[PDB]
Amino acid sequence: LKDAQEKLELAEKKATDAEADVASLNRRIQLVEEELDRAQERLATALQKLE
Amino acid sequence: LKDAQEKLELAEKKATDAEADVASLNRRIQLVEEELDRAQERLATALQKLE
Repeated sequence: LKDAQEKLELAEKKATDAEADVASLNRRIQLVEEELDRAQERLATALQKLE
Repeated sequence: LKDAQEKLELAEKKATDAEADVASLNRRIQLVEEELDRAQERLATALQKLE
């Protein structure tokens, strides 16, 4: 039981940290997508003014 | 020990799933980052053309 509970603890800690990493990466994805959209809009406006 | 092993299996499956999510989300992060880099390079070229 000592080994089994230690394995349980390590697996649960790893899964929780992985979930936190997933949430952080997803919010990073949405942030970078918003920045990309703003950059594309700026590019379009700049090209029109250039022409 | 039986319950501990079952929870170990569940926790390791969930952690592997979240690790795959991490891999996918980091791939998306890098790809959108590259697209944003291209967009900002285009923006810099556009400002140069404005000048």
